[PDB]
Amino acid sequence: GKGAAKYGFKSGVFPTTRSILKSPTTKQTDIINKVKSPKPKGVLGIGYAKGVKHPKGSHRLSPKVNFIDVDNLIAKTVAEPQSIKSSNGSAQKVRLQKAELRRKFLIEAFRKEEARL
Amino acid sequence: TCGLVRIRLARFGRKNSPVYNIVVANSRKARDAKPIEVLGTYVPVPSPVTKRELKRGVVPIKDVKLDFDRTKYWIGVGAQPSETVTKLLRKAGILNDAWATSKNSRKVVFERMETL
Amino acid sequence: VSAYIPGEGHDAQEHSIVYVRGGRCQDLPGVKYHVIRGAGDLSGVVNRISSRSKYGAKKPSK
Amino acid sequence: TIPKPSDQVPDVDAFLNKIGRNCNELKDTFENNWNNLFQWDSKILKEKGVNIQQRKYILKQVHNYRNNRPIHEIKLGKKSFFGGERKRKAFTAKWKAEN
Amino acid sequence: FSRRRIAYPFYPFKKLGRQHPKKHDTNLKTAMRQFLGPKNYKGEYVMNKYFTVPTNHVPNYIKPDLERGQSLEHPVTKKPLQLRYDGTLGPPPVENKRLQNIFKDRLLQPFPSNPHCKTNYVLSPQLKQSIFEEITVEGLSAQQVSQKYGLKIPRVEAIVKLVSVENSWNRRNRVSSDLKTMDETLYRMFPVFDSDASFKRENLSEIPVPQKTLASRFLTIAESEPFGPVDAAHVLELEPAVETLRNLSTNTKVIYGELVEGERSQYKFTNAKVGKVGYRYGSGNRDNKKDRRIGFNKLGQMVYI
Amino acid sequence: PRKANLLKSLARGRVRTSFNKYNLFNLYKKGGVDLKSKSLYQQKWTAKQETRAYHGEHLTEKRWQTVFKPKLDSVAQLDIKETPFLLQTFAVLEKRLDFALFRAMFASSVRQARQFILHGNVRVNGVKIKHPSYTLKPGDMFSVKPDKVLEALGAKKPSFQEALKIDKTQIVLWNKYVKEAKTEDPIKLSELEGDEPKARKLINLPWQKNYVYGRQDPKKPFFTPWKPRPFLSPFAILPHHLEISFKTCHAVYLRDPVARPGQSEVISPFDVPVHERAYMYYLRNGK
Amino acid sequence: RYENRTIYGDIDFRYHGVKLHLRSAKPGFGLRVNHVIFEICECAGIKDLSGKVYKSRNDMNIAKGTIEAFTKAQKTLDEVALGRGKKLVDVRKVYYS
RNA sequence: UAGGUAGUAGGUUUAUUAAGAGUUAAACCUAGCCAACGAUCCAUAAUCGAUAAUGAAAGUUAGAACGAUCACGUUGACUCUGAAAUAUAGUCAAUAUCUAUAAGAUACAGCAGUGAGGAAUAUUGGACAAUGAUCGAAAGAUUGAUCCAGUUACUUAUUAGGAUGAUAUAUAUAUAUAUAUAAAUUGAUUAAAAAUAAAAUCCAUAAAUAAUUAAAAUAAUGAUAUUAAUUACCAUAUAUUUAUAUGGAUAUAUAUAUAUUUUAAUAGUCCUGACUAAUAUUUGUGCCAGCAGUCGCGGUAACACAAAGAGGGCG
Ligand SMILES: [Mg+2]
Ligand SMILES: [Mg+2]
Ligand SMILES: [Mg+2]
Ligand SMILES: [Mg+2]
Ligand SMILES: [Mg+2]
Ligand SMILES: [Mg+2]
Ligand SMILES: [Mg+2]
Ligand SMILES: [Mg+2]
Ligand SMILES: [Mg+2]
Ligand SMILES: [Mg+2]
Ligand SMILES: [Mg+2]
Ligand SMILES: [Mg+2]
Ligand SMILES: [Mg+2]
Ligand SMILES: [Mg+2]
Ligand SMILES: [Mg+2]
Ligand SMILES: [Mg+2]
Ligand SMILES: [Mg+2]
Ligand SMILES: [Mg+2]
Ligand SMILES: [Mg+2]
Ligand SMILES: [Mg+2]
Ligand SMILES: [Mg+2]
Ligand SMILES: [Mg+2]
Ligand SMILES: [Mg+2]
Ligand SMILES: [Mg+2]
Ligand SMILES: [Mg+2]
Ligand SMILES: [Mg+2]
Ligand SMILES: [Mg+2]
Ligand SMILES: [Mg+2]
Ligand SMILES: [Mg+2]
Ligand SMILES: [Mg+2]
Repeated sequence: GKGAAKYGFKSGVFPTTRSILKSPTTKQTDIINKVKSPKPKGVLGIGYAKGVKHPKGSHRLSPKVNFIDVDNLIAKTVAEPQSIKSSNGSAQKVRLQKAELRRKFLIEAFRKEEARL
Repeated sequence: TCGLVRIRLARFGRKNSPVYNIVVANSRKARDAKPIEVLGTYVPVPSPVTKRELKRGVVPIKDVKLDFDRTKYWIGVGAQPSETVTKLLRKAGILNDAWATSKNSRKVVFERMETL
Repeated sequence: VSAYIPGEGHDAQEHSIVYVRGGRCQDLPGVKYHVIRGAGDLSGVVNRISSRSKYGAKKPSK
Repeated sequence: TIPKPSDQVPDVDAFLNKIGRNCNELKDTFENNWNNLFQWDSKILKEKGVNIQQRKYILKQVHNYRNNRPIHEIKLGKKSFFGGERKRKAFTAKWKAEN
Repeated sequence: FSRRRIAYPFYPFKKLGRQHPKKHDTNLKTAMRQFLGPKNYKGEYVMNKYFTVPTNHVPNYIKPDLERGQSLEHPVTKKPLQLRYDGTLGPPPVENKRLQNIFKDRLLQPFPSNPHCKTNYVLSPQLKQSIFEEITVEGLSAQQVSQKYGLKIPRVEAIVKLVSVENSWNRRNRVSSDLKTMDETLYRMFPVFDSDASFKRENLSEIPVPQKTLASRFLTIAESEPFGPVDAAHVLELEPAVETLRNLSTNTKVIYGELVEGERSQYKFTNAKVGKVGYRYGSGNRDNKKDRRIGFNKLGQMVYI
Repeated sequence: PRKANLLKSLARGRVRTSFNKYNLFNLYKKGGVDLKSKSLYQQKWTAKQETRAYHGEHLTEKRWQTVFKPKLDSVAQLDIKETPFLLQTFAVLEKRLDFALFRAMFASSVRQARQFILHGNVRVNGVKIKHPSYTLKPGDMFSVKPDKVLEALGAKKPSFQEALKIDKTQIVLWNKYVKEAKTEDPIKLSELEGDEPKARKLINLPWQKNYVYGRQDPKKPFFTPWKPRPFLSPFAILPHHLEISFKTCHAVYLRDPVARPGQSEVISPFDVPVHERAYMYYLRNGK
Repeated sequence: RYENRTIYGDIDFRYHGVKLHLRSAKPGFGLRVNHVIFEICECAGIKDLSGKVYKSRNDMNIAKGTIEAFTKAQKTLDEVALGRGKKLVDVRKVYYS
């Protein structure tokens, strides 16, 4: 109870809210700019200095940040059906409806997230 | 139900007086263990109406505070709801008639609406 | 352990079952314990009216 | 709402026989009244003096009949001739030794 | 140094001296008898000042310090009496100047030992009615009404509430004769609220005191540099006192479920942000602790929260 | 709760929340509470004794301690006398339903009020309550059944035999008076055992036409034409935090009682030093 | 004494053995000090006081030490203002609580 | 426990791996690395929180309960499948019981329960109705997870009755009613009380007895369950929960005039020399018997032992 005052007197914990987009998007321009700007050197430097070598097996730089094209992601995860009009039977129709609903929701969620950030 | 990720009710509260915690969880992890994401609550015991209110003809309500957008997202990524959860979602208006099983399947009195 | 036995009179042999608690007899040196008196072969102290639970004494029940 | 007695099971007794799980020996606690069986609920059955499991089963079969789903004696689950998953290994070995 | 002190009267009374072995009387009991005076065939202690109820709008609260424990008055004439050497009562030889000269504040002081506790005044029914009319028919704001009369806004609201209830009761014919008589007696007992008398009017500038104000601060400003209430509020990081007084004086998506003919209850779905909705995991069980939370239902049933 | 036992003894001049005759006498003959010639602890103890006897004698000590709030409340007038902060020690109990009911004068005592609400007579915002530990919010009405209020504030309804005996004496006095008038309607109680209508028929004085002294409406739970309680005056202290209407017996709880520059709204029969000592005690649980 | 109820500043004073520490107090917060100190405050009109005695707790020396601290360790705001040549406002008073 | 370390510290390569690395295996070099800011070695211990305790707080304590993490499922090693296992699987060995006596089977740290150990910790319960889980296309099957009840003052909470109440007779539009005889408990003879305490009196309410009807769950399914709750002779029909009017229920006098189930109350335990709240006193013992957290008390006047009276806490 004593340590709950750090977290606004909240006894018990929730699980961490799980990011819908798990990397920065392409539309987040400022982040991209920050990433691509010249990395500093000297006292508060990041990488390796130009003259200095790096260990044989290891990479010199850090790996590049995979920026999500959101439209591309949507297309891949949630492809619209190519065979557009093939639909008979009740169970099949139900499945199709379910699929459509899932497409709608995940599309909306991603787009909203992109806008929201 | 099927799946790895599943939207279900975790039980909370005391004996003879349940409240439910709508979560998304792993199928393997326990019923009341800490889940992936809590989406909402659900008290099954309906709000008790007054005698006058009953005479008039006003129905009790079951309160279900719920993150709609999150739930939708979870449905989209393919987290199968439980038999009770899916019914609740249908009642709310997230899920369609598509999810309604043969047992569930009667004239409607009051229609759904969003309010503020 | 050297245990004190309270009460006016007592019932303890050379083999009696006795329960020990962590009091201290202050005037006797080297005895840092009390036999708790209601329980075991040690019987409750007889004709005790005051402070009956401190000894074994049951309520006389008129 | 009362439903009509069908050709295959026109009587209460016939219905009981159909559903099974020892639903026979239950013709005395309620007499052969079709309306009576169907209108009756759980509390009434309990008062009369039937079992919990029997009560549960009958009501379910009534409901099925009302909805016109096929009623029949879906028997309760049975352990294997050898044994329950846990006890099999030993039991099977014992059986082999005997034979 | 504390003993067990039997609570005899501070004032002087006729103690026991000797008495017949069988009677077994106590000095406290004797003192009580004396205070009461003689009891009737009916049961009434008539000679006691404080037996009968005042019909004066002047509460007959207790003054044991002033009359020196001698409570007995003649009922018809309200003139004081004493217990003489004989068992019969009679008038006192010396008159009490303390009872004759008494203050305004102490007449509305129910207990002698606590000066701070005073009785609140009673509103006249006519005044209450006028207030009710103002709020409903004339349609004035409650603050204006409060300013006019000298009541507080919550008090005014309470009065209004009570008036409407009284009216409803009158319509139904629930206000019985006995109830009316009781109300009249109560009215007679208490002093009346005067809207003109400035000392009787309620102080309408009472704000409640916050935590930040109580903790004292001091500032070394230059000798000439001015520093008003606003500046002080700014230093403390509050809104000004006047603003708070003024304040005192003066969305979310909800769905409802479809209702089919058979089903017995609706499903109200309110929106809620994730990370803020659920019952938390590993919260403190407070049920076996004495700080356990006990709430109440819509039907007034006691429920563990 | 803690059982009622010797609440209104005289050898302990404990001033309880009641309108009892013995309680009144105790209040009368106490004077102050003497805190002279005592240690600090002894003073604190004597404060506890006196102050808790009035404020929540039914409450258990541990329970009280749990409910007891350190953070007292007050109001700045922003327009002089010194506010009595520490009279607020038992402000938290006025929030209780039972105490509020007592303050309203819908009960003779706090115990009685408690009993009333257990029996399901009080309401608060319509809904009936059977729970003394219920706490009013500001704006909450509460409403006792008017008969019970009348019983609380009314005289004790006499037994039939007692009433008949009283009547007999009154009749005799009347006869004596008429004899005296002449100079310058009998009843036999042994025969008339328990026939109330017969008694009524027999009796005819100017001040009661038929009804016996104590029974005009025997079915009602109080004295006859309703009159007040035998010592009602010295305890009728009209509170600030409640708004009352005695016609319907409704009462709006409008405020949590609070201390002003002049006064406190916690109605208590004790001076501020006593209340300070009590506060001191209950901060530390008598450490 | 500040506002006729408590000391001005948080004083910390040594009288022989006894080390005194007396903090000022917000109004309503009572006397929360050693029994001797409390007794002295009751007589001297101090309503609000926090504090704690370290080292010796010799009753007589507490009594002597605390009155010395009151008379000597305290400086009134007005005196301080006069000495320094500055305004020394009390913010709470200005606010009107 | 003061020196420890020799795959040890680092370099170069090859295998193995999804993948880094003296992680293993192999090969060849350099002489390192750690340490008195505590190495190596030994002992003890499952770890932790927005959990529990305590404090003014910094902190300290617990790690039962709720939750998160680890490890183990009698002991040790290895193998197989697999994304992931030294798997509660299999293999072999170790310890100890079973028969069926066999390149056998079992291992309650799953639930009940037993014996033991111990100061000390529960039913060989009911139900899958709910929430989950596995199988099944479904029908519905299983579920000692779970939900319910049982035992246990271990903890918390709510109730566990209010108002009036110091006598008994007899006599005789007012009202301080007044006399007379009798009685009156333990103390005590006055600030020595016990005692408004009892008993009486007025008023309910619980429980009971009848009637009714939820909710946990609905498509249907209720273990809990003589369910919670409500009404008091039931229903309908007006108004604003109360009030009145109807319909029928009922029973005596002579269809309609007064009624309408019943009804209580019951607390221990510690203490009264000071610290420490407890002044009404008395008896027994006599440095004994005994008391005692601490200082102490008991040698005939014991406020301290053992009791009666009275009192003070908590309940
Ligand atoms: Mg399946
Ligand atoms: Mg003792
Ligand atoms: Mg005892
Ligand atoms: Mg003392
Ligand atoms: Mg390598
Ligand atoms: Mg190594
Ligand atoms: Mg090698
Ligand atoms: Mg070391
Ligand atoms: Mg271990
Ligand atoms: Mg461990
Ligand atoms: Mg720790
Ligand atoms: Mg744990
Ligand atoms: Mg630890
Ligand atoms: Mg455990
Ligand atoms: Mg393992
Ligand atoms: Mg192992
Ligand atoms: Mg077991
Ligand atoms: Mg084992
Ligand atoms: Mg044993
Ligand atoms: Mg189930
Ligand atoms: Mg089972
Ligand atoms: Mg335990
Ligand atoms: Mg308790
Ligand atoms: Mg005697
Ligand atoms: Mg009842
Ligand atoms: Mg000494
Ligand atoms: Mg003696
Ligand atoms: Mg002692
Ligand atoms: Mg003693
Ligand atoms: Mg006694």
